[PDB]
Amino acid sequence: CSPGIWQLDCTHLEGKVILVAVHVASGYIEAEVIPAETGQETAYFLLKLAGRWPVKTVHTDNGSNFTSNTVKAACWWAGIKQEFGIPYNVIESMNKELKKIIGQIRDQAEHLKIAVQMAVFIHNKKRKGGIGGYSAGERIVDIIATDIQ
Amino acid sequence: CSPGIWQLDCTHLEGKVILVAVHVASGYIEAEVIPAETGQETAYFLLKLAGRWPVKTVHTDNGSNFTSNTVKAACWWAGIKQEFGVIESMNKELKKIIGQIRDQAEHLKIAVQMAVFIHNKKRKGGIGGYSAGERIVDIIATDIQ
Repeated sequence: CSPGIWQLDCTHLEGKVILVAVHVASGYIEAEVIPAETGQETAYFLLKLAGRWPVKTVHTDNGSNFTSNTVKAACWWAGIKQEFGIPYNVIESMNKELKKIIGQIRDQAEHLKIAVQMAVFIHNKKRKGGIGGYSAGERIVDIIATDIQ
Repeated sequence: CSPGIWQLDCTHLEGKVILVAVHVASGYIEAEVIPAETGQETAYFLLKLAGRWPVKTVHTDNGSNFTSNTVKAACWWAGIKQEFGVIESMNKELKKIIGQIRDQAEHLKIAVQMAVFIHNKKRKGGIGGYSAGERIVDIIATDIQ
C-alpha cells in the first residue's frame, strides 16, 4: 500500500459525530468528535491531517459533507487527491475497533471526546499480544521515514 | 535534543485562543483555536498529541489551564512528564504565516491550519533539504531503531 493513502469516514456514538482517518498501510488512526457532520468540519479535519503527514490520496464516503465545495477546496489547496469509488462499494472495521476500545474505557472519562482520544491512544500504541513487535504509531513513522529516504 | 520533548503554550489572535505545540528537535508544530483557555480543552489537545507521537516530556507555563487537575491527569494517564520550570519564537512565526494567508480563509481556525501546513511543509529558501514534517518523522523513526 502507498504511504500517502488514507481512508476517512464518520461514525456515530452517544448522538455525537466522530470523524475517523486511517493510514491504510500502517493502521494508524486519528479521530475527532465534531459538532456537526458538515463539509466545514470535514475540511477543517482534512487540513489538520494534511499538515501533519504527507497525504496524497484520501478515500471517502459520498455523503454531502465529503462532496461539499469546501472539502474540494481544502483538498485542492493541500494537494490531496480525493477518491470516492463506486458508491457504497479498512475504515469500517476500524470504526468497529475504535468503538470497542471506547466502550472498554468509557467510564474512565467524563466526556465522550476525551474517551475518544484515550481510545485512539490505546489503538495507536497497541502491540499485538502486548509484547514486542511494532505499534501502528511506530509503523506509520517507519513507512513515511523510509519513503522520504 | 531528545526526540520526546515538546513545548506547549497558548497565544492569542483576533481575541481568540490558539494552543500551540512544538516538537523542539524538529520545529514541527500542531496548533488549534480552542473555544476557552481551560484545562479541559488543553487536556483534550494533549491527549490528541500523545496518541500520535511518542511524547515523553511537555514543557508548559504555570497558568491555571496548565496546572488544572485535568491537565495533570491527562499527562499522568499518558505517561508524560509535565515540566513547569523556542515556543515563543514559534508563536511569532505562526502569527506571521497566519497574517500572510489570512484573507484566503473565512474563519481564523481554518487559517490557523493553513499556516501550520505552510510551516510544517516549508523548505529553507523553498529549495530542497528537509521540512519540519520530514524531520520529526526521521527523528522518531531513527529513535525506534
